[PDB]
Amino acid sequence: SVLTQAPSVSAAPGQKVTISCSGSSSNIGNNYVSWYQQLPGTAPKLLIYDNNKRPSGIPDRFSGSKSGTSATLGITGLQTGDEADYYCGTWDSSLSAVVFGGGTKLTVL
Amino acid sequence: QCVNLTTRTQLPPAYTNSFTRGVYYPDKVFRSSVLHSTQDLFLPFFSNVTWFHAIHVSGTNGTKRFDNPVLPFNDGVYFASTEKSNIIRGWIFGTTLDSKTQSLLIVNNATNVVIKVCEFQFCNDPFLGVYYHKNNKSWMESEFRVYSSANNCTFEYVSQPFLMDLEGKQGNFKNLREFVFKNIDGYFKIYSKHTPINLVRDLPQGFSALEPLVDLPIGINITRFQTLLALHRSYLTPSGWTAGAAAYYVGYLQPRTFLLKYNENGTITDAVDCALDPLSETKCTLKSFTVEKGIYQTSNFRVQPT
Amino acid sequence: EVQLLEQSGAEVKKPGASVRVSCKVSGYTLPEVAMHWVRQAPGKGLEWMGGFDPEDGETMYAQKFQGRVTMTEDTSTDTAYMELSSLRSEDTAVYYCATTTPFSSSYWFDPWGQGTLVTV
Ligand SMILES: *[C@@H]1O[C@H](CO)[C@@H](O[C@@H]2O[C@H](CO)[C@@H](O)[C@H](O)[C@H]2NC(C)=O)[C@H](O)[C@H]1NC(C)=O
Ligand SMILES: *[C@@H]1O[C@H](CO)[C@@H](O)[C@H](O)[C@H]1NC(C)=O
Repeated sequence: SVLTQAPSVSAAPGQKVTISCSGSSSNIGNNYVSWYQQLPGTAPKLLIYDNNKRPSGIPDRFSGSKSGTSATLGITGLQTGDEADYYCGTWDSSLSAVVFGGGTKLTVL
Repeated sequence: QCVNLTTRTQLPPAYTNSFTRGVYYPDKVFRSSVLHSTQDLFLPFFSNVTWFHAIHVSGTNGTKRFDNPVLPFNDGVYFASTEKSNIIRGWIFGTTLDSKTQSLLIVNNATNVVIKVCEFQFCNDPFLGVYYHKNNKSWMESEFRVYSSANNCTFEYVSQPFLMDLEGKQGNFKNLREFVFKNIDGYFKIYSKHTPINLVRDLPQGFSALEPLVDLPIGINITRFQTLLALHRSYLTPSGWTAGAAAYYVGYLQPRTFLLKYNENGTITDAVDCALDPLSETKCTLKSFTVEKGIYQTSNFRVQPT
Repeated sequence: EVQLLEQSGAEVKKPGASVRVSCKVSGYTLPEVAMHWVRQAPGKGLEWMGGFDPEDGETMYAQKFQGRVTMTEDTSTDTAYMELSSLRSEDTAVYYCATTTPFSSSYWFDPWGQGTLVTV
């Protein structure tokens, strides 16, 4: 929507590569970031909240960071079942609402 | 409702010794600096009192232990707690702990305790649930996490809260709170007190006088009971339950003859049991707390038949 | 912790209609936790919707979609109805029932909603 991330990305299995989302000070700057996963026709699953907090049942192999308006979702230990789209979001005071990016569909090569 | 988490735990009940404790005023009559003697239900001094824990963290991480059993009433019941942060509200006193009998349901729901004598259905793991309403931003109390049905009710009453805080004290009080429950002659009477205690857990050597709160027509025999709890909900962290820690004291009453020393203002300090030891029974003969040097004849003894 | 009820069920309503969305819960009670809504169009991304505001205590409405969709709540039966109106071309899609926490900002939502497509 109002945020920046690519449609798709690809990498070899078992490797280490992350995905980032570029916001602004009006959105990511003062606000906490979340990340979500969905399989085709399934229930989008919360990945990481605040970029440092794993929900219950999340592999510890995921991390996160926020540098200025840029927020990277740490993705490590690629699995054959890790291919799916990951969504960035953070609170917006601009329209005073919840915003997301277009989504990035990972591919494990 | 009747949501339940038994979480049964092992280990022996941790006991203690009530030194001078559980002396209430067994009359309204104002007396001044006299030694009065009655034989009534009390908790006799130097008694075995079970320091129970409703919720008990034994540290590794978390590990909250919900142990609080249904407990028989027996002759009479004494109660004591500190609970700087209240987690305790009332007790379920009854017989069947079910329908077919009445039920004594004391809820000190903030701030108006609504004593209830009714017929309820008490769940297998009863306690008061507390949650957050989101409307008016107020923490409500779900009262049917205790009991499912409320009907047939015989009696209802409301008063100023027996449980009361002060706090701001970062401890050094603990606000030790005692409640005595005695069921006789159609009047089940409640007693109370509030005391500072600086000790880590157990009780001091001081005397605690408990006035009767309300003398109520109860007319039911209560042979068994359990306490009540206040817990809440948490949200995603690596549902939430067992707010803080909880522990309390329980002991059973018993007929004993006490000599009661009122003060100039009628505040009883020194009480002495007569049957406590062969020494204590003579002080009940002289009626005095001062025992002059000499020999005194205490009640006779008999050898009894095998 | 908690599993939820479905958002709708299967609601297929031909053009010239409008549809409520009633999302119930289990293991919690309705007004201890705030609900939320997100448009998800198949082969597309997330568009947030509805929602409750931890601040100010209001139930939010997405400004872009404001006024077309409304929400009500029955606290005891845990029924929260999301009524979308005035069907249009691109507005048939999965609209997820989601739930953050009123106590804090909690941008993080409930673990997942199962999703319901609508029809225009
Ligand atoms: C007090 O309640 C108890 C019920 O718990 C009644 O005591 C029972 O009496 C019968 C004899 O009629 C015994 O067989 C039961 O074992 C007793 N109950 C228990 C738990 O031991 C008693 O009737 C009630 N009090 C009065 C004064 O009637
Ligand atoms: C109290 O319990 C102790 C064990 O902790 C025991 O030695 C003592 O005899 C008991 N006394 C009474 C009066 O119950």
